[PDB]
Amino acid sequence: HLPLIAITRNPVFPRFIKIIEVKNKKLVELLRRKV
Amino acid sequence: PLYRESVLQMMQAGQRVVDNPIYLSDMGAALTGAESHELQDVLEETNIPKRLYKALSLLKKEFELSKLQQRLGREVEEKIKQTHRKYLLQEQLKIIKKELG
Amino acid sequence: RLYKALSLLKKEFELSKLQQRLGREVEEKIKQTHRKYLLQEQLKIIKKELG
Amino acid sequence: RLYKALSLLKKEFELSKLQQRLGREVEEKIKQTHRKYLLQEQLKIIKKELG
Repeated sequence: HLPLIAITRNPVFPRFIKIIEVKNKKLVELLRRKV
Repeated sequence: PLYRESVLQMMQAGQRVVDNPIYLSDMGAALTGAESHELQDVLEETNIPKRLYKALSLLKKEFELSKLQQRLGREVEEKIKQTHRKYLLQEQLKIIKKELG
Repeated sequence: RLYKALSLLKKEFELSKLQQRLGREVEEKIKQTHRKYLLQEQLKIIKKELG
Repeated sequence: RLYKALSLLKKEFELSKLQQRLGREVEEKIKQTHRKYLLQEQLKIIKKELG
């Protein structure tokens, strides 16, 4: 039960490390909420 | 070439460490330049041969566009070499026909 | 006949070597051409950077 | 044995000397060919290019 992530033009192929850097700062609130 | 071959040396099929072949095929499909929609359509497939046939057809579909570009490049370049080389020959015609004659 | 065949072989061989020397000469002369332009260009650029 | 080896070196060097000299004299007997003919060869080369 978490808000959907903003993929923001970032494919993530299975079993493949990838980085995401959404311009919006609202996801940072979600990252801190999961810390 | 897109990604390093060392990962291919890491997870080889003869070492039997490939406990998840479907993930290896997904890792190999990661090399594809295909659109995210094409990845989702490969994910819509449930049968293994069908998604493998689609991932291979995607790999080849990118391979066609790439090969057309590389052929077009080597062609224009060879056209440039053909251009200049005869000028070098013509230049030789000159240099053998200023003081000689 | 063997000796004459040797004389024919060297006879062509001189004409060949003359063609080769003329070619390498002309090509090198081109290299002196372009290379000196590379030198003149270096002078030009160094001048732009200061002067 | 050294004398026989030297004697072999002498007789062989004399034969080679006659062969090298005869060949040089005859390659000269083709060098007698005029320099005009050489300029003609180069002339034909002047004809033999792309166009």
